[PDB]
Amino acid sequence: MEFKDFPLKPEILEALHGRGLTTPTPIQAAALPLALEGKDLIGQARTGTGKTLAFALPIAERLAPSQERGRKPRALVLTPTRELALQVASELTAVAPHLKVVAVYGGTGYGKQKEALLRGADAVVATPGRALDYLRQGVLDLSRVEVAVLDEADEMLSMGFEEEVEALLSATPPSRQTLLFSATLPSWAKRLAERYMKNPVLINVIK
Amino acid sequence: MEFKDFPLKPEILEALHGRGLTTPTPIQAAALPLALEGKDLIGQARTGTGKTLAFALPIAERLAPSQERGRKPRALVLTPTRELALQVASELTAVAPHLKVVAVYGGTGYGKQKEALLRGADAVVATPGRALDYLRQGVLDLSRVEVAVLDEADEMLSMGFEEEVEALLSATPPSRQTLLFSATLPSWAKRLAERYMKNPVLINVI
Ligand SMILES: Nc1ncnc2c1ncn2[C@@H]1O[C@H](COP(=O)(O)O)[C@@H](O)[C@H]1O
Ligand SMILES: Nc1ncnc2c1ncn2[C@@H]1O[C@H](COP(=O)(O)O)[C@@H](O)[C@H]1O
Ligand SMILES: [Ca+2]
Ligand SMILES: [Ca+2]
Ligand SMILES: [Ca+2]
Ligand SMILES: [Ca+2]
Ligand SMILES: [Ca+2]
Repeated sequence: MEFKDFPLKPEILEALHGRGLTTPTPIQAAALPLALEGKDLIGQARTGTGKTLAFALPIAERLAPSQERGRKPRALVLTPTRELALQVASELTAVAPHLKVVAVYGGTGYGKQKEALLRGADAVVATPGRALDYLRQGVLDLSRVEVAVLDEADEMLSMGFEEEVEALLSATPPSRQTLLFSATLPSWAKRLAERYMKNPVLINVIK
Repeated sequence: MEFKDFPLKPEILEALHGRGLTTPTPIQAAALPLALEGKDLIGQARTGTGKTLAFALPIAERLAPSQERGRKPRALVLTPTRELALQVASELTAVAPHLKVVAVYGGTGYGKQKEALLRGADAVVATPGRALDYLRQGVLDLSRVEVAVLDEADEMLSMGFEEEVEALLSATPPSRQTLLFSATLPSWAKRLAERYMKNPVLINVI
């Protein structure tokens, strides 16, 4: 099946086509039918298998646009590094053109990021230390999050962000949809499924 | 998503609708895009999940009819018991009435089944012991199999069919699509996935 065969808004498909993307990768073709229906899932696949779109397209499809100034984000994506936060934000901006995506990460001051969050955001893509910093400061508001994504959960474990991640997830509404992506599925990932997800289906691309 | 969103022929859709079926179950929803494109999958699931239509629909869609006398089967489904073979064959006929489906199982005479295989078959749903007997005899020729399904692999393991199942898969062409259903993915199932499947996607709903 091609992207056009999936229940995706015309504007999203147009963006996909423009970016040279027509046919889902295996993780995408298996995950989208469930993720687009609002279901929780765990995606286990080598990096470069197309994991980002498997959660970006659900975020894009689920969220309607909003022009309301200072609005709080309706999606949160956590990633272990600044490099990945920038990459994921780029991709999500590109397939959710109707959404404002704000990236937050270390290696710079607070001022520009706070200014962005104050203006309003529909999705935030963040490293967990910086996100928790802003949560504590009152500038990142997670009370309206409808979709939470943990991207590379095993790297977030290996960089030591367990408490930050759990703290962030705990500040989101339990009504949310949660997607967890992790190449390996260590003990921590399993704890997260139990404690933060709703009967998620596991999709694992082997080889 | 609805069944009509998937690349299924209108007669198939009409039949599902006739039975009140419009909305795929989780395992069907996740499996069908890949299964209908000929890709290998492992479904971690038991009865109650809708796993049967997850492999029956791709068979029904893939295989055109043929009236060729003596023709060899193009789909093989292995199951642990007579009971399940009868159930699966029934469901395969329900969605693919254009295909000759032959159930092969123990606890009965050879004659009927051997006759049917010699006359020609499009799909065979078999228990592994009797299937291997027919393979040995040349009665069951697997050289044209396009889809191989291992239904309830844990039960096949628990009954002692590991050797028969491996040998039957070893006799099909590696170009085939293989779909494996195993509730617990024991070590044997992992062995099968490595030896007999190609980059399988695992879908666990239980
Ligand atoms: N459906 C697709 N077709 C072709 N390339 C894709 C598709 N989805 C993702 N990619 C690319 O796969 C690469 C790795 O993706 P990821 O696993 O998200 O890092 C990137 O170059 C993506 O643009
Ligand atoms: N999409 C569906 N909607 C409703 N019932 C279904 C669907 N798929 C399978 N079933 C039924 O679910 C029961 C268990 O299926 P199975 O898990 O294949 O043994 C059987 O009665 C099926 O016919
Ligand atoms: Ca950080
Ligand atoms: Ca920490
Ligand atoms: Ca369509
Ligand atoms: Ca037998
Ligand atoms: Ca044996």
